[PDB]
Amino acid sequence: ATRRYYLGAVELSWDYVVYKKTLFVEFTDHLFNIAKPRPPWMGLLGPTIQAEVYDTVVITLKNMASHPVSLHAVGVSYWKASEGAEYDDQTSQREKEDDKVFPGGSHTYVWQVLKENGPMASDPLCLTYSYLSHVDLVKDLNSGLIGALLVCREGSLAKEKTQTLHKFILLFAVFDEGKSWHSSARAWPKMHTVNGYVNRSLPGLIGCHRKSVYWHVIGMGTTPEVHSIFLEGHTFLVRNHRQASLEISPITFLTAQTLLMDLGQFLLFCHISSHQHDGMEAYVKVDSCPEEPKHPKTWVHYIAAEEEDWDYAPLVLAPDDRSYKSQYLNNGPQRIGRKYKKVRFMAYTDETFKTREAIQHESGILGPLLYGEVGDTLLIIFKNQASRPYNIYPHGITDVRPLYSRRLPKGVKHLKDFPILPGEIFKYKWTVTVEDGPTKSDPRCLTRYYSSFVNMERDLASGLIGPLLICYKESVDQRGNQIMSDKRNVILFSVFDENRSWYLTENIQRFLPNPAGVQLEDPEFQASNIMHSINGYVFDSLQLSVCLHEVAYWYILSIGAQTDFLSVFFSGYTFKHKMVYEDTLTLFPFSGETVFMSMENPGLWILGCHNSDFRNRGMTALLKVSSCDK
Amino acid sequence: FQKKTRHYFIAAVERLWDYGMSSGSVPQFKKVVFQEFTDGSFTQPLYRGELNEHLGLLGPYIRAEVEDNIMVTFRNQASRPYSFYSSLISYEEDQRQGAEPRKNFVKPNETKTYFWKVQHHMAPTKDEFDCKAWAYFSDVDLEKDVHSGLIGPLLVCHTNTLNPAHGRQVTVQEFALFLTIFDETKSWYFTENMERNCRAPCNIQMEDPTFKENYRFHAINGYIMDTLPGLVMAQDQRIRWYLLSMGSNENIHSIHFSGHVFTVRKKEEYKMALYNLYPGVFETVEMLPSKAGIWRVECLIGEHLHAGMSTLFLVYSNKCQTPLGMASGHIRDFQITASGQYGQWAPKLARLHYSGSINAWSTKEPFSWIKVDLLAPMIIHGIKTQGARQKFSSLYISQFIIMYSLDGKKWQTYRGNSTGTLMVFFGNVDSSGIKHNIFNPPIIARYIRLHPTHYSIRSTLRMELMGCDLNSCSMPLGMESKAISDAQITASSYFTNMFATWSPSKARLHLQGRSNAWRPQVNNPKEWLQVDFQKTMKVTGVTTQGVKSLLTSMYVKEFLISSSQDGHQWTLFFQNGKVKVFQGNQDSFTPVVNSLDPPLLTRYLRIHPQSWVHQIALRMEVLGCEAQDLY
Ligand SMILES: *[C@@H]1O[C@H](CO)[C@@H](O[C@@H]2O[C@H](CO)[C@@H](O)[C@H](O)[C@H]2NC(C)=O)[C@H](O)[C@H]1NC(C)=O
Ligand SMILES: *[C@H]1O[C@H](CO)[C@@H](O)[C@H](O)[C@H]1NC(C)=O
Ligand SMILES: *[C@H]1O[C@H](CO)[C@@H](O)[C@H](O)[C@H]1NC(C)=O
Ligand SMILES: [Ca+2]
Ligand SMILES: [Cu+2]
Ligand SMILES: [Cu+2]
Repeated sequence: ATRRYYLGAVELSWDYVVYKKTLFVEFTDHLFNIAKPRPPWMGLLGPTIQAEVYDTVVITLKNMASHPVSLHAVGVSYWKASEGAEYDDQTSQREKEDDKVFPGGSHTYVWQVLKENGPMASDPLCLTYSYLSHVDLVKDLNSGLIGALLVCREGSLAKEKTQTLHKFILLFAVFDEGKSWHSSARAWPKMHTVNGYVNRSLPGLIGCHRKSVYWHVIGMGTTPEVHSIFLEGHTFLVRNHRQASLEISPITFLTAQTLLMDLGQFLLFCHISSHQHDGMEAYVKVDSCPEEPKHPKTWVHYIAAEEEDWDYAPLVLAPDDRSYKSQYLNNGPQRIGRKYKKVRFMAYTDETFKTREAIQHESGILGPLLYGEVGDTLLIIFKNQASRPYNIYPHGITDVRPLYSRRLPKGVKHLKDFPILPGEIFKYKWTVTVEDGPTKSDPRCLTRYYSSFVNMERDLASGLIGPLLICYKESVDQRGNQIMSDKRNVILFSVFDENRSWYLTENIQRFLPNPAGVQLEDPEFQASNIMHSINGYVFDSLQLSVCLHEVAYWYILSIGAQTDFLSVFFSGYTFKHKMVYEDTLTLFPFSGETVFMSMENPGLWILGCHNSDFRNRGMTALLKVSSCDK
Repeated sequence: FQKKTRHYFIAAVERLWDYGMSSGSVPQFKKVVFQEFTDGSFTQPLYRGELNEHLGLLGPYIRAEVEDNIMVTFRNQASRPYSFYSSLISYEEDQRQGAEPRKNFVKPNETKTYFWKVQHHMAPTKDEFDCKAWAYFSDVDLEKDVHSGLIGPLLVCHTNTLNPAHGRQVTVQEFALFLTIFDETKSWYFTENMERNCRAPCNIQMEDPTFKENYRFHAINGYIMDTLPGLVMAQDQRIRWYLLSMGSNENIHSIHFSGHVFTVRKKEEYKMALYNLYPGVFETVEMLPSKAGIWRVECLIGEHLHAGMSTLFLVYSNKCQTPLGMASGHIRDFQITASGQYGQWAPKLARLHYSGSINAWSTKEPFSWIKVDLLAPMIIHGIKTQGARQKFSSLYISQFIIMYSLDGKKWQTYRGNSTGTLMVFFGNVDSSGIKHNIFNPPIIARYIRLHPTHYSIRSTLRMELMGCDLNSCSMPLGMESKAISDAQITASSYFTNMFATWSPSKARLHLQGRSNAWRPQVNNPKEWLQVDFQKTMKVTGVTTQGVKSLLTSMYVKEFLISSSQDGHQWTLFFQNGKVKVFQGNQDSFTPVVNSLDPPLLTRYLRIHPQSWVHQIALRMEVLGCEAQDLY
C-alpha cells in the first residue's frame, strides 16, 4: 500500500466566550474547500493519520496564516528533504525548504515507516505518536498546531476492515494564550485544558459497555507542567504494566486501555490542587450495544476516626530564630518542637470501641495497615469519635458497598459522599476482585490508600490517612510461602497544610500563646504550617530501625504534598521497582508505587527525596542498619 | 575467565564555560568539574580522546563488570571541599564510634580513597541491556555541587562485555547525555560576579531580571549553547545512549532525536520516539541510525529548546571513502610556512605516486610538518602515506602523529581509539611503502598537519587522503561499476560505421576498446549526452575525461549541464549569475574533480559540451546518492 493525506494548515476561531487561535485543517483541497471528520472527540486536531509498518505517507500542507509554519513528525523516519525542522543540518538548497513553509506557502511531505520504527514484538498493538509543527516551537504550539499520528503492524486496512476496535485520541494539552501567535487595562491572557475543552467543557462521544476501550493519549505543553489523570475503572494498559492513574508530563505519549461497568458518565480529573480550578474534564456515557441486532480470606477492621495531638519533631529539637526550621510552628510567640491537634484514623479491638489498639510508632500519623488479596472481602466497621463528622473510602477497590444492603444512605449518590456523624458507626464492605489487583506483570502488591471524603483535604490534611494494600493470591501455596513472608512496612511522603485543617484556629487558641493580636492570613505564617513530613515525623524525627541481610518490600506514596512531584532518595541504597534496578523513585500525587530492597549497606543513611528544596523544609528521616540475631 | 580490580585515578578541578561558535562580549565562568588523571602522582591531565569528548563539561567514564572491583583514589583541588558518591558505595562493617559518623568529606589536597565489590545490586539483568547507567556526584552539597559541576557517569556491565581495548565496543559506540539547567545562586559564584563583569563600571542588577543561568544555561553537558561537540557515529554500528537528567524540580526534560527511533528495555523491549527524562532516572536506550547525514538532539519542551538544546549529531556512511584528491585535487594547494625546504621543495609536489627525480616532500628538519587546506570541513577516514628514492638512498618517514584543525585557530593532537596519550602512526619502510593508515574513529577537519617522529635520511613524504563530505556522498554513482545499464543512457546522437560504434553507452570513466567512448554523429555545441536514473538522485559533480583513439587525442575542454524531473523538459545549471562555464579536460586520459555549488537534486542529468579539442569525446562518471524518491 501507499497512503496520501492532502491536508494543509489554517487559521480558525475557537471557544469552549473567550480566545481564538490557529489550528490544523483537514480538507480534500487542491484549493480551499470544506472537509470535516471532526464532530466528536476531534478538538483542535489535524486528522488522526494512520500508517502501517511498511507504508509511505504523503502529507502536502497548504499554509494559510500570518505565521511561518512547519510540519514535523516524531516516531517515524524520513529524508533530510522533510524533517520540517529549521537549523543547519547542512542541507542543500532544496533540502531546507521543508524546514519552514514561508507564510501562505505550500509544500509536499515525504514520510516513511521502516521496519526499524514499527512497534516492538510485544507492546501496544499500535503506537502513540503525534505530528508537531516547529519553526518557533513555543509559538507554533501554544497557538494550536498539533495532530495525532499512528503507526502499527501489518494489518489495519485489512485487520480493522474485519476487526472491531473502540479507540479515541485524547489530547491532554495546556495552551497558554500569552505564549500564542498573539499579543486601565486589566485582564491578561489565559487557558489550561484537555482536548481544548476548557474549565469544565465537555467534548463528545462514548464506547460500548461490556468490553474494552483504547485511547492514544498525547501529552502537551510549552513548559514542565505535570498532570495526573483519572476515571472509574483502573486504566490498566501502560505496557500491560498496570496503572492506578495515567500520569502525564511535558511531552508524553504512550497508549492505554480500560474496561467498563455502565451508563454512568464517568468523571474525568486532572486531580491536582493548582491545575484544578482552571482544569480538565470530560464524560463517558458507557451504553448498551449495537453489535447485537486454602481459599479466599475475609478480613476485619474496627477503625475509628479520632482526635489526638501531634508532635511532628519530638525526639530532636533545637530551634530559636536560628534556622528555617526554627521558624516552623505557630508564627507568633510559640515555635519550639512543633505540636498541633490532629484527627488520625485509629483502629480498635471490637464493637465495644474501648480497647486501645497498640500503636506503630513508626507509622506516626498513618492509619492501620489495610490488606486484602484478590478474592477477599474487607468488612470494615467504622466509628467516628471526632466531633466534626467524616467517613472512609479506599482509593483502589471498586466494589465498595455498605455491609448488608446495596442501599444508598437514604439520600446520597455514593458513600464517599456525606455519611457518618459524630458517634454513629457504619459497617462497610470492600470486596476485591482481579481487576483492581496486580497482574502477571506488576509487583505482587500494588500500593494504594484510604482517605476520608466528607471534605477532600480540608479533611485529609487534618490527619485522615491510612495505607491500603491490594495483592496477588497466596496461602501455604503460590510463591514464597515455605519458611516466612517477612513483614510489611510503609513510608508516606506527605505535606500537611495546617492552613486548611478542620482544626484551623482551634489550634491557635491552643499552642500559640496570645491571640491578643488575633493575626491570620500572612506571608510567613501561612508558610509556617506547611508541614513537609514522612509519616508526620519531620526534620530527622523518628527515623526507622532495620538491620543488614534483612530483606523485605517497601510500600511508598505521595499524598497531600501536591502541585508537584517527588523524586525519592535512600542514601547508598538501591531498589528493584518494576523488576529493573533504579536508585530513585519518581512519584506524582496519586503516587502509589511498590519497591523491593536487599538491606546490606551498614550505616546511617539520609533517606529523603532527590529534590533539595523540601529536604531542607524538613522532609527527611534517617535509617539505621547493623547485624541482628534471630 | 577472571575478575578485575579496576582503579580510576580521578580528581576535581576548574576552568569552565566557553561559547564562541558563530551565534566579542562572551563571559568567563569558573565552575568545578571532575577530571581523570594518570596515576597517584596526579600529573598527566589524561587528554580527553576524540572518542569521548562529548563527555566534555562533566566527568570521565567509570566502568565495571558484574563480579568486579571498583576503586577510586581521589584528590580534591578547590575551595569548598567536595566528595565522590554514588549508590553502590558499599561501605563496611562498624567501629568504636559515636552514633556512626559515616560522613564522606574530602578536604582540599587530602586524598580519600574508596573501593568496594560491585555486587549484582548494581548490575543489569537478562531482561535488560548489555549495560545499565548510574550517576556519581559530590554529596557534600548534592543541591549546589550539581549546578557547581560534579556530574559523573558510571557503567555497570554483564560479564564478558568489556575488553583489553578499555571500555566495550562489541558493535557498541556509547554516548552519555547530561540534561540539567545549571544556575549560579549555587557554588562559590560570588568569585564570579565581582571577579569578572565588574570594575569601576558596576552596580547594575543585584538579583532583579538578571538571572545569569536562566539568562543561559540549559545543559546537555555544559557545551550547551545550541551546539556541543563529539557526536560521531557510523550509520550502522548501533549506538547506545546513556540519558541521565539531574538538577532541580522543574528539571523534567523530554528529549528525542529527529528522524530516528530507539528501543528501551524494562520488562521487555518496547519502541519509543522520545523520553521524559526525570531527575534521578538514569536511562539506557539503543538505536540503529540507518538514515545517513547530519542530525540533532533537542529537549522538545518548547521553552527549553528556545534557550539551548538544538545540539547536533552526525551520521556518516563508511561505505563512503574516496581519495580526497591528491592526484585529482589542487595543482599547488597548501604546504607549510617554514617547516619544509630542500630546493626540490615541499608539497607543491608531495603527492602519492608522483613520478620523476624532483618528486615529493623533503626536509632535514628535527622539527617539521606539512599542512593541507581541504578548503571545507571534511570527513577524513585515513591517509595513504609513501616515501621517495634518492641517489642510491632509501628515504622515508618511519613514524608520525596527526594533528587537525576544523577552524585554523586552536589545534590539537589525535588519539585514535583508546590508544594512550597520543596517537603514534607507523610510516613506510621504503621508497614505495604505500602504508594506507586508517583513522580508527574518523576525523572531521579542514586542516591536517603531519609531523615526523622518525625519518630515514630526510623527513620525506608523498601522500593521499581518505574520506569525503559529511555526506555529500562523494562516491561514484554507478558509471564505473556499471550499476547504470547500457540501456540507461542515450545521447543526442552516436557516431557509427563498421570499424566503430561510439555509442553513448560507452561514456565510462575508464573504458578500453576499439570504440571506447561516446561520440556524437557530428560536432555541435547544442549537442548533448543524457543519463537517466531509474530513480530520484542527489549529485555532487560529474567526473569528465577524453578518449585515446589510437588515431589522435580526443577530449572536451568546456561544458554545461542540465537537470530535469520530468525527463522531457529541462531546467539547466546556473552560477550566481549566468550559466556555468565548466572547467573541463585537457587530455586523452586524466579525469576531472568537477563538482556543483548547489548540490543538484535530479533524475535526468544531461551533459552539454561547449568547447573541445579535436572531436567531441566523452568517457565520464557522476558522483552522488539519493534523497526521497521522486516526490
Ligand atoms: C472557569 O473559568 C472562569 C474564567 O474566568 C473562572 O472564573 C473566575 O476565576 C477567578 C480566578 O481569578 C476566580 O476568582 C473566580 O472564582 C471566578 N469568577 C467568576 C466571575 O465566575 C471559573 O473559576 C472557572 N470555572 C470553574 C471550573 O470553577
Ligand atoms: C592544594 O590544593 C588547594 C587548592 O585550592 C589549596 O588549598 C593549596 O593552595 C594547594 N597547595 C599548593 C599548590 O601549595
Ligand atoms: C577502534 O574503535 C572503533 C569504535 O567502533 C572500532 O570500530 C575499531 O575496530 C577499533 N580499532 C581497532 C581495534 O582496530
Ligand atoms: Ca531539512
Ligand atoms: Cu493538571
Ligand atoms: Cu528540557
